[PDB]
Amino acid sequence: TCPFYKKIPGTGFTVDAFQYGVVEGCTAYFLTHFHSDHYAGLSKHFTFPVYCSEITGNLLKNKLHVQEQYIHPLPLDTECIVNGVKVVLLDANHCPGAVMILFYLPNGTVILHTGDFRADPSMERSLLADQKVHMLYLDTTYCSPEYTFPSQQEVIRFAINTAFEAVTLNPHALVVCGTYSIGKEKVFLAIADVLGSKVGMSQEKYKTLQCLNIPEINSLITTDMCSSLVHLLPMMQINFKGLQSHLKKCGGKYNQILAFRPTGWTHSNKFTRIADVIPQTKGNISIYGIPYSEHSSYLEMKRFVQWLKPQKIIPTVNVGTWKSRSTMEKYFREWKLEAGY
Ligand SMILES: c1cnc(Oc2ccc(-c3cc[nH]n3)cc2)nc1
Ligand code: NI
Repeated sequence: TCPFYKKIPGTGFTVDAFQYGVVEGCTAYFLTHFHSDHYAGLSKHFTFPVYCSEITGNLLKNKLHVQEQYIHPLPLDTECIVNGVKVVLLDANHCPGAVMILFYLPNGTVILHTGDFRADPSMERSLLADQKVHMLYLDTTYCSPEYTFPSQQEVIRFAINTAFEAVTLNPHALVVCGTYSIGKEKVFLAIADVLGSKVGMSQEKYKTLQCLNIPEINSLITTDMCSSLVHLLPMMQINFKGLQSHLKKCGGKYNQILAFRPTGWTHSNKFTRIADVIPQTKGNISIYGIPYSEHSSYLEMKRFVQWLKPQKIIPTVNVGTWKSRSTMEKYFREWKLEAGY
């Protein structure tokens, strides 16, 4: 049963709704981005029109084997008519290929669906500036004031400086970075760039990255692990046992591992500054948890919503408990009373 918050009223459209079988009345299925909770259910046997970005379409074709005849990529920042309704895709500042969707309903209502996003002041000078938005379907992942974290730029500065120091002190150190999905590519790319190395990875992860339209990508990644001193591993392997095991496989080329786990928020954020972050260490292995987020902080979310001034907000995350729903509704009312809309 497809829930109300995945349906767009007055249209034949759903958003991120592939796990409910054939949805009654749905003539077009939109996919905001290629993360598994959102694409859940898509396969080579899907036979309805899918609307998405070019990058999401590349991943659908090559990783999930969806047939080409059902993939409808749309350019960004461009008015398009889909099944009689004007739509626009906007960059969501999430992972590669992630979009927000503006729907211009036949009755004059305007709806923004953020998908997953990290709100930024630059969005205040997109096509959103042009008209009133009545309803907002909002990524509320971190909708509580305790959820603080630094800018992406500050976190990358820390990672580059940490890696460069360690490898200049010990040229036989290996750097490892954890991954379990697309997104957060800047972490491993920025480290490899400062060290003058390509990033080594599995054939499966290499395939995924080859779909993302990153400029000059062939100069930056490889499947030849032996040529590279920055390796990507599954997030599950970023622990002392898993890293010990990996070091054994490198044939005495290295004698130290420096590893990074890019999480989102962790309550380490409440006390500590990014500058003061320290690793967990056992022998010749050190692991840094770094707060690299691709979702809005509380303050970023609040600024975006107070600028947009929507008439109604529909959360799309943390919808399952009465406590979560009541907490979010209280913040939305605070924001409205403070700003006067
Ligand atoms: C050397 C090379 N590349 C980087 O970083 C990135 C470059 C491009 C993307 C990207 C994602 C979607 N479109 N472009 C992301 C990260 N850093 C150093
Ligand atoms: Ni996501």
